[PDB]
Amino acid sequence: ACGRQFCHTLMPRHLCA
Amino acid sequence: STIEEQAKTFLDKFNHEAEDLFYQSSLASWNYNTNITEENVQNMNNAGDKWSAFLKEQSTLAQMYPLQEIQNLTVKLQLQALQQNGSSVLSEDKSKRLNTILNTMSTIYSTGKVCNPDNPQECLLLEPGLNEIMANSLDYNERLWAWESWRSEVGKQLRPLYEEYVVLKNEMARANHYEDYGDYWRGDYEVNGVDGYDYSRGQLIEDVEHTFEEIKPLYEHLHAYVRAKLMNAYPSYISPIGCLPAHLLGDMWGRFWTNLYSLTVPFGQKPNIDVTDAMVDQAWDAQRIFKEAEKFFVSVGLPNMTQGFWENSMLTDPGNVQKAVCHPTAWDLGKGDFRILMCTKVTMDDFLTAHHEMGHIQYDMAYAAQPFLLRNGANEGFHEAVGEIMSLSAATPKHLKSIGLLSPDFQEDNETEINFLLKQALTIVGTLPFTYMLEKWRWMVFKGEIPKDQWMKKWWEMKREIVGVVEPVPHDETYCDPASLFHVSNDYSFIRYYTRTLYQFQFQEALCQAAKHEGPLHKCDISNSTEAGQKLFNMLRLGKSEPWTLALENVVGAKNMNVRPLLNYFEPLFTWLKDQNKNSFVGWSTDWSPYA
Ligand SMILES: *CCC(=O)N1CN(C(=O)CC*)CN(C(=O)CC*)C1
Repeated sequence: ACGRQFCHTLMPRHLCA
Repeated sequence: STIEEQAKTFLDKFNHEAEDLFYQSSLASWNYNTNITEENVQNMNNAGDKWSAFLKEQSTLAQMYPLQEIQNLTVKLQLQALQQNGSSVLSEDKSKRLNTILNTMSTIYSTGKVCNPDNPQECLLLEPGLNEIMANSLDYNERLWAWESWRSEVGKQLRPLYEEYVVLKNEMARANHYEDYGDYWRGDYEVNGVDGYDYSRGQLIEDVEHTFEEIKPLYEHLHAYVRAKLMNAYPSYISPIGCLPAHLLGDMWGRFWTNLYSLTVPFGQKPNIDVTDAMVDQAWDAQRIFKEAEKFFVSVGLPNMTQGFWENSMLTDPGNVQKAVCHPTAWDLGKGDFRILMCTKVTMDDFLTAHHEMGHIQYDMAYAAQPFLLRNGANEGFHEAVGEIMSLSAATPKHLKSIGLLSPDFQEDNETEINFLLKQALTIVGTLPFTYMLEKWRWMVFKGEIPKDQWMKKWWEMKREIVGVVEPVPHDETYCDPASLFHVSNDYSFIRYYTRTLYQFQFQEALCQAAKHEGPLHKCDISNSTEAGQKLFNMLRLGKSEPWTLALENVVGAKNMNVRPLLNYFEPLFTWLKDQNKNSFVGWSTDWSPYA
């Protein structure tokens, strides 16, 4: 979705954004 | 200029900007998770919005360069990745509504709170509240309240949004020429136009389905043994030929059975083999835990962590002066900047967790050698698998004796190994049927094989037939039990936990061969094998530059996921489980219900 991930924990989609 | 010369100029200009804008977004995101403030959220949201605005703009402009008219393979792989990262096919209205539904579903799952009938003030968030009950309780009707309330309060709020989400994700996928959203997800594993290493989206269903068949005799025997044991521990409530009630499996869903160890231990007369005591007696702190994880990777030949790693990582809970999100999590921010966020406690679990997370960091550091859009694991299954093989080697008696957490003269007997393997099985083989079925149901929803009027009817039918687990009370189409799990309500694919599980034992076996391991695979510790580290390193640095079929082949010598190394890991337990079940019924009714 985002080119690449800057972490390897799946975070809730609300801080996303 | 040729089209191929205009494409270089476009990528060079894109990567310069991407390097800056991604670092701005990653650093702001880390700062918020380390210190939750209004300023940090504004920064994160803006940095995120700019990154995203830039990436959809640049993905549109990449269509000016027909990939076919590109001799140079690395600029094609990049322009393809950049074409795939675009999101401008869905209508503005539906795109905005889909986001709105993603945020709503995300928020009602994270804000989900249930209150006791026996106590209107006994309101209990999911973490840590309902998870506590669902890990620990031995109280059928208490486990049942937490299970049922969660689904009938939070789940019922999700059913409508999840119907609207399905139709809007299917529109975007088909607009991209994919059969459905599930096909779009199976896209992660697609390799098209590399002679020898090609892999299709339907190939994935068949290989999951084929490997699952081979896993089934082991799950059946684990299931029948775990059941015989749950009978003693719930004597009124469990049929000797029936599925296990969904509320009794050691977590809110039965995703893992780890927390049934205490009820299922093959030899409960053998003492606890947790080295948390030794870590406390030798005064280990978080630095020592991460410093000992660092040494393990150096033993195999990989780099030490960076100065930036030790200077910037947050390895302990900051207190209350600073508020942080305490989920263990490895970060690759860009521009040489690697970090771990972990509220580390002096425990064996956290010691293992650190090797997993530092695994992710080794992967990120190796594929820094690739251009930006290929700084990605070969498929979504790889990172998890690279994590897990680390804890595989670190948890072994051999490794613990070597780092002083286990006495030089620890005596490993069959009872200790069977206890070790039963614990690993509850966690690892337990989750496979769960993981398969859960994705199977979504593949089918998205495909259009399950009508909304039969969503929950088929959900539980598949749970009973594949997972051998039954609901304690009947559920109508007013429920969305799947959305009651984080991955479903937050729009993350789930087959990655199936694939990483087969990839990890394939990896372990190959690396344990390179390290000249001797007997049972489960006893192996790749520590001190520079040969094993080299074999890993070579795949790690590849990132998403090669097909995952090749990447796997480099390390293991085969082009596809294979179940034999997994079955090989647990062969001792399978033999023992079959003997313990020689008088137990093996198999389960798909009709018997606790409410039948
Ligand atoms: C470009 C990546 C991105 O923005 N997100 C994925 N992600 C991570 O890479 C961190 C694990 C989570 N994101 C957040 O920062 C949370 C809003 C979004």
